Amino acid sequence: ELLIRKLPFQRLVREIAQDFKTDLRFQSAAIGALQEASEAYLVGLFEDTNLCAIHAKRVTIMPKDIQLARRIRGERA
Amino acid sequence: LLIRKLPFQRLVREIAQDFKTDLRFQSAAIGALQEASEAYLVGLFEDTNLCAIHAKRVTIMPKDIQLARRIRGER
Amino acid sequence: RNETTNTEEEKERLRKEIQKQLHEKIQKEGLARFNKSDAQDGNENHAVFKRYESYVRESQIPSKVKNLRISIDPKAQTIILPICGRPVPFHINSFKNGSKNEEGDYMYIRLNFNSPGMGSSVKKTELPYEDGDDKEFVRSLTFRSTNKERMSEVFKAITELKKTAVKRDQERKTMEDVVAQAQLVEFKGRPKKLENVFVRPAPDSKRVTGTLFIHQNGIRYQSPVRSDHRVDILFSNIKHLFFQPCKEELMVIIHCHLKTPLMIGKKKTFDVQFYREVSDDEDELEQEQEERRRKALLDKEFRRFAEEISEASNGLLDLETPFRELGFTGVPFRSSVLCLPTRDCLIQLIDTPFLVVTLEEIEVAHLERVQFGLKNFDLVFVFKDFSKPVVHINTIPIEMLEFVKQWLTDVDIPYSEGAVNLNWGTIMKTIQADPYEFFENGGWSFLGGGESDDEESEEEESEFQVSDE
Amino acid sequence: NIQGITKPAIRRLARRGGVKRISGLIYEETRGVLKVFLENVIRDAVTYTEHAKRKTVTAMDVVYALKRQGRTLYGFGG
Amino acid sequence: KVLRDNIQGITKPAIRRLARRGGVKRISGLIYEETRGVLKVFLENVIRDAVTYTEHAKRKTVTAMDVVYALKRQGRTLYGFGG
Amino acid sequence: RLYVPGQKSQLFYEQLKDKADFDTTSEAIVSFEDILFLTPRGRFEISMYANNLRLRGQSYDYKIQNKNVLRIFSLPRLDDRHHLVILQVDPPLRQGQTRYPFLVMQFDRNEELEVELNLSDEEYKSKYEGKLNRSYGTDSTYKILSHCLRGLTERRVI
Amino acid sequence: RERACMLCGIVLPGRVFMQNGCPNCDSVLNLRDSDQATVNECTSSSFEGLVAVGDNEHSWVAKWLRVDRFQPGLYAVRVDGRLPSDIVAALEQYGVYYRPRDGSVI
DNA sequence: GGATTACACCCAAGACACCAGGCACGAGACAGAAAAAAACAACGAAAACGG
DNA sequence: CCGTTTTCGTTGTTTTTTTCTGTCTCGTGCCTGGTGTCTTGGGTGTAATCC
Ligand SMILES: [Zn+2]
Repeated sequence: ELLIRKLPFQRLVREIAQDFKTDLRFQSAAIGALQEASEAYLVGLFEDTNLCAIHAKRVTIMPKDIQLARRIRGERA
Repeated sequence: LLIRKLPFQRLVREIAQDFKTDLRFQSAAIGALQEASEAYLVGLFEDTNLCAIHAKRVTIMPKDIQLARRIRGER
Repeated sequence: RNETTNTEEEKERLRKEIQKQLHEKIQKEGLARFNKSDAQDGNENHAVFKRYESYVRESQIPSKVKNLRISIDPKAQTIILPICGRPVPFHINSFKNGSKNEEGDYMYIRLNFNSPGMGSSVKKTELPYEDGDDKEFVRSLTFRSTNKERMSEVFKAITELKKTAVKRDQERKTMEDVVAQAQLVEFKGRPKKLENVFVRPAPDSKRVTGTLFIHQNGIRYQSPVRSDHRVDILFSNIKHLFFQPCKEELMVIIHCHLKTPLMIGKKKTFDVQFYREVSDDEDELEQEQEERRRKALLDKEFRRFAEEISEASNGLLDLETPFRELGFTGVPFRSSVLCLPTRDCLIQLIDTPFLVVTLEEIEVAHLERVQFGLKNFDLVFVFKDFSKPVVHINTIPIEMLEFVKQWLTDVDIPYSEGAVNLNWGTIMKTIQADPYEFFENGGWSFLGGGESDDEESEEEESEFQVSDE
Repeated sequence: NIQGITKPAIRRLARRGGVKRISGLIYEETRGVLKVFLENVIRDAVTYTEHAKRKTVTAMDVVYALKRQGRTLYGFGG
Repeated sequence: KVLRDNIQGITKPAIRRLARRGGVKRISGLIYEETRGVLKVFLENVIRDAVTYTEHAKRKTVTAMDVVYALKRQGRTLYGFGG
Repeated sequence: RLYVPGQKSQLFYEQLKDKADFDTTSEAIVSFEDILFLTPRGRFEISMYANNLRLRGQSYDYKIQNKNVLRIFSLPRLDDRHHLVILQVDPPLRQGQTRYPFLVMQFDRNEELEVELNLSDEEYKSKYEGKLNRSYGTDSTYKILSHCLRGLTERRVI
Repeated sequence: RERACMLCGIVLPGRVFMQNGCPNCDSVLNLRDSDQATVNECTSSSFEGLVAVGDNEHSWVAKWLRVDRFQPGLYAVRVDGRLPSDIVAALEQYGVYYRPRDGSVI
């Protein structure tokens, strides 16, 4: 089951979308698909972050771990 | 190119000897293979160096390579 | 855009011209600093032996020795060993390590002693024996005894005596290069004070809050729990005085970098840091606004106190603040940290160990790992004092390369770039051996080699800008 | 609306990812990363919608935008 | 003639030089073999596709375009040799 | 033990030996020099005796009874270059606080060693025939060591 | 652990309400598609009078409790807590009138 | 009479983390052996072009 | 598919010297030991509902 509350995610999506074109409408399935993709992405990222943290011989994930994982993936330059 | 051109040619032929017996090669095929291989390895060594620095080290070790290939999504 | 890249690249030609004038300037100022007469007066450096003695007279040997057994004298740090009815003393300094093996009814203990050839971890500077190619050494002695319990106690007491000797020698060294400072002169009125301050390095293993006081010729930190944990710092011994507000930090900082190192508790340090910590949907946004108030309060108070320290110094100390916008990430030690430029120094103060690099003390900067599409690079600072070890800053993101090159140029520091991590332990020892010959052959100006020197290219196709069919 | 992604939600996502201990800056870092991801995906989706001359963002636009990134999603009409 | 165990033609200096170009200062001794295996697995994956193209064109010579398509299939687009 | 520097110790030894006609002796059924241990970290000489195994290290000497060896593992490392030999010991070896219930040795697979056992022909036939070879040819060090450990401890190699 | 859905009156474990939602009120409440706060505001663990209904159509009790149009199962005579004002307005938008089961309204 | 139990709180342990010491395996240094690399000339398979 | 041109891939030989290595000492960084103090358990103890 989805771990983010639906209304906050919908409000975030509308806030972001309002910066490209005003009066945009979203089918509920579009928001659902976006939430599924975003959570899947975040879980994969957290798995890579956990791998990096364990590599450094630690237990606590840190922002530098996230930055290293995103750099190694090829997401941040 | 840092690897030479004849040991690499022999390696490529040896590997190609499994998929079809007695295969000829072309002017710019071995050269392209060497360029791609060296670019790939340099990128991999970049990621390995990043991991080794992350571990507070300066020496790259095989587990850094393994972590890099795991995060890249390599099998 | 083409006229801006032309303008930016002409500013980059001025950047290169400055860098060339810096390499030529340092080459001229290395040939002027080192004369051929100093090279002739070459000083040969020799390993210093710390002379020690077990006994001067046979009377000094304790009467307890009468037993034909191993007797230990802790007062004289001596291990008397029964060699063929001879009370031979062996100083704990000459002793290296010991191995105990109970074989049958006898306990065979092999006591090893210092012997040349990959022996003790002590540096060449101090040798536990006098230099001598013709000197022969007792490498090990093995004894046996029927009494297992006593022989185990004797081994424990030898090991304890060695631990106490090593601890005392470390404590001495942490006080050795420390120059005997003048005594702090207390202010005869109500001193200016900053309360609830933590000190780094801590004088005790327990973290305790203290009060910092301004006096006539320095500052005093004083713990409320123990009067004996005072830290006195003279204004004459402060080299740099930094203040750092909570711009992103959970903490506020007043850092004193010292000219001569001080002995705080058991640690010799050039750095003494004084700090305090702030740490303890609209409601969570308001809690951040309350933290921003607490940041601004501690920032204002600690900045004011650091200015009041500068005023009390009679213009001996300037108050420095980090330029956060010019900061870059790197690894000088074991963690990635934000390195912050100041007016006169490159600093990192948030995590221990601290980095303080004075820009005026730099002779040259070398950028290692810089080449075709590289992910990251390393920065190496070489100092004007060649006896000082080089400082490495690792993994600086390649996105910051052009910024770091610009910043080094704006500070009049020459730089060079290389694809390979050059060893400086080698480079420095050769340069220390003959600094004059180094500059005679081109110093670092020749090593720079900014000229691309590339004309081979890759040929060219028939130059024809005409439509074909 | 970015504060709607509360700390417990990020904790839950890390626990499903197997994370045992979490720093305090991870939440802001994750909010930034999620914002970047969503910005890119919604920008692509809105491009698709504008091209289709629509004012409503359909599920097909999101699915094609994820196929564009390489994040192929099954179960939404693809 | 059959080629046997030519992987050791990637001598220690090639791998060291490749590491230096990659920015590596100190190299563990287990790296060289690690790298060799990695490279093998790479080439076997690229060549199997290039050969698949060569065999589908009913040819007997592996051309540069076969390699280019094999690389392009893995997202390894190469400029300089055609395309 | 004396250390006599310079190119000098052989002349010193010859004079002393000739003075009282000292006769050299050989002990330990088998010795293995310079073995790399991953756990405890360090290099050790392994000297094997009828009832006990000795580990001689620059800073630490250990005497393990053959009865205290519970299990022997002989495992190839996934790098396909090193081979691991692992001893389970009870009671666990001690360096102070934490202990070493497992000793992990690391060999190169290409490391070959030739070893003759220091045993009389009567003792070999009576006690060790079919358990140990009188001489091991130039085979991999980890195989010779694993066979010697099997023959002296009577434990099965896993 | 069991909670009583405020609207329909059914009683099910709170984790069941979170994972699957109310089988009857999902047409107007979207309890599964609702966060824990909304689940609590529509399902309450504090209640009284466990009721088991077998045949909604013919049970006079179900008509008396207005649960004759719902799934048979565990129901509560009285449920502590009422629907929030925003949820009340949302339901009134749908045209459905909400009658509290808290007993304070009769 | 009897019993299991709620509830606040104390005394205590497991855990991820920080600091210190030391020993060995790696880097640095030097003199030596090895074969990769560089340079040279010859032959012609097969790549590029045409109908 | 078939005939043409002529590049550069395959073939072999000689010489150079950078790279690999045998050998030594030292050190710095890997690993063992001592210690912090937080989150949490297991328990006492005061106090209680239930029939
Ligand atoms: Zn309901």
